[PDB]
Formats: sequence, structure tokens, C-alpha cells
Amino acid sequence: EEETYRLWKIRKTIMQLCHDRGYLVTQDELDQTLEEFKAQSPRRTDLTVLVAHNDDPTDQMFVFFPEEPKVGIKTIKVYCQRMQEENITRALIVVQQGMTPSAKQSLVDMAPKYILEQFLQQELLINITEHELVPEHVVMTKEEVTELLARYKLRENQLPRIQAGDPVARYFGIKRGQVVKIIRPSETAGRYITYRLVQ
Amino acid sequence: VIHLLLCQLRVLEVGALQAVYELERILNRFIREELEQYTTEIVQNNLLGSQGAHVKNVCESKSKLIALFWKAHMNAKRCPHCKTGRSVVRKEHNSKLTITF
Amino acid sequence: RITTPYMTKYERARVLGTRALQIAMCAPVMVELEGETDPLLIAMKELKARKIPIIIRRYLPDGSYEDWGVDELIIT
DNA sequence: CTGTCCTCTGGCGA
DNA sequence: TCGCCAGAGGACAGCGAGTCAGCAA
RNA sequence: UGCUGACU
Repeated sequence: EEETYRLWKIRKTIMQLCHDRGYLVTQDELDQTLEEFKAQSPRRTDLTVLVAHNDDPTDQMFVFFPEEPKVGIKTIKVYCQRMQEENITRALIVVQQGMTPSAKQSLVDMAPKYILEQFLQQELLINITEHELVPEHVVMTKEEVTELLARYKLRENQLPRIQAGDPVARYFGIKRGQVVKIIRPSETAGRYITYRLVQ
Repeated sequence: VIHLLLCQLRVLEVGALQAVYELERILNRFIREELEQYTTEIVQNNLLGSQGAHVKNVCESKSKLIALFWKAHMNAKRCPHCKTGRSVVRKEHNSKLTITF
Repeated sequence: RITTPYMTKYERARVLGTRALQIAMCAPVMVELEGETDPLLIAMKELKARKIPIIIRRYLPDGSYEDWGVDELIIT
């Protein structure tokens, strides 16, 4: 019954990850304890969640928990079919051992039609975003980046870079070309604000 | 690889830095006509940036691209069009290059 | 119009240097010198009286510039 | 002297 | 059946400033 | 130009 503890931690972390992306999540899911998780729900196909977005109610996300410890191209297709038929665009695949290396470039191959993304199970046992040293990241909107570049007379290159595989760019699901504001809690100035272009 | 790198260089010359990964993904999802349309669209809509291309983060990308090319794609290989075109140049100490039969 | 109103120390140094190199090349002194042979003392005397017709052209990192008057600049 | 960088280098399932 | 994770050694290139002298090739 | 000494 440690499998259940792992399932509960991963589900709580994914609920927090979905709330930080701006999806409609209730307080109970974010404050759900183990005794009630196991009360509700055992399997790995009824842990799949489907969440809606604050705006764009059609824009929803779908979280998978594949059974195969090493997901492959066929496993990816089997529920890319589910997504294509239910009419969703985004997904999130929590894998237990990894993805066979061809799969990673397949997930990338699926054009903005159906954009997927993978997360290891050991990466979700804790919320890195809740570490002391990790600042708060905020994906800037297309109209705030323009005002930033205009205030500092900048170009989008010539800005600090954040890797597209950064453990906190993968969590906040930030695509390439997006600028993220970062609020460092500084011992010197309190709440220093920086900006990083995702690339 | 030849055409991908050609287009990536064409876009780097003007500074466009997202075009690099965009071209690579356009390729993998798919050759010259597929890539040259996007690359010309970039180089046209993003010109006026030949003076704003001599910045760090634009030199690192070109450095990495050309280094990876010279490091991974210039090894002796059986020839594509004629299967027996490995006239193995193999250079001894400087001032010496030896082709075989 | 958006940069600091005061005169940085580097600007004071360069303005004094240039005014002194001008005075030394036989330029008219608008400060009524009183027996001093140093052009740098004369340049300081002029800076204190707010008589220096020079235009500090502050350059921003993208080429854009702002032209300030040495008179319209708070000397600390 | 010590470090990275560099250049290979043959070895099991897809 | 060899591509990429692993795995090996080989090569290069750096090694604080600034002074004064003599002797000799 | 190099090798020997030498100074902080």
C-alpha cells in the first residue's frame, strides 16, 4: 500500500501543477488527504483527470497515467485517439520508468494539433515550485512583453534565457518565445523582478 | 541535414533565434521547398536586424550549430548515390594527405 | 526626459576637463577669474556659476540619445 | 597538474 | 546489426605582477 | 635573445 501513497502524492502534485497553469481546480483537490483520496479512488485508468481552463472553456487539458512502465509509440497513439475524438488539444503523460527514446520525438512531432508533454513519476513526488530557493514564475501576456521591450528599449534576443527543458519551464508549460517574469525574494532588495525569454 | 543547417544559418544571419527550433521542428514533422518558404518569410519579415545580430545568444547558437555539424556529419561514410564512393582521404602528420585506391 | 536630473560624477569630470582644455586654448572665460593660473580651477569656478554652454548627450544602450544642458542639470 | 574538450569505439535489441 | 549510453585514452593549454643587473651566445 | 643571480 505504498503504491497508493505514491499515487496520492502524484495526484496532489498534478492538481497543484494544473492550478498553477490556471485550470479550474477546487480547494478539496488541493487540500485532499490520503485517507479521503483512497476513500474516493485502485487502478491507473480512473486516476486520469480532465481539467478546464479559467477562460476558453473549450481549452481543457487531459492528464494520463499510462500502465506501461515504459510508454511507446503505440501507447501514445491509443490515447491521442481519445484526445482527437473527445476534441481536446493538450495532454500530460505521467510515465513510471521513462519513454522509449523514439517516443520523445513523436510527442514533439504531433503539431499544435495535439500538443502533448511527458512527466516522470519521480519528478512529481514533490512540488519543486515550493522550494525555498525557487522564485515565483509568471508567464507574461503578449501585451506585457511589448511594454517591457518598449520601456527598456530591448529586443527579444538580448534578454536572459531560460531553457525550454528547464524543470520550471516544463512545469509551467511555457512554450518557446514566451517571456516569464521572475520574482526573486532577495535578502538585499526584498522582491527583485527579472525576466527570461524561454528558449 | 544540409538544407536544415542552410536555412538555420540563413535565419541566424539576421538574428531570428526562434526560427532555428521552428525550422528544425518543421523538418522533423515533415524538403527544400518545405523549409525555404518559412526561412524566406522569416528573413523578409525580420530584416532590419542585421545590425542587431552581433549579440551573445546569437553567436552561441551559430557556434553550436557549426561545431555540431563539423563534429557529427563529416565522418567518412559509404556514399549515398554510388555505394562505393569512400575514396578514404586519411591524413598523416600535417603536409600529408593520402587517398587510397 | 526620462534620465536622472542630476549630473553624475563622470559627467562633471568630463565637462570640467573639456571646459579646461577650451580655456587653455585661449577661450573667453565668462567667470571673472581673480588671479588663478589653473584652467581647472577656472572651469570649477564656471561650473559653480552655472556658465557652461555644453550639451551632455547621454546615450542609451540602443543608440537613442537625450540632450541635456549643463545648466539644466542639478550639480551636487 | 589538472581540467575540459575531443575523438573515436566496439557492443545488445529494433 | 549498429545507435547511443557508456566507455577509454590522447591532446592542448593555462599556470601573479612589476623591477634591476651580469655574462654569453 | 636566453641563462644565472637579486628586490617587494
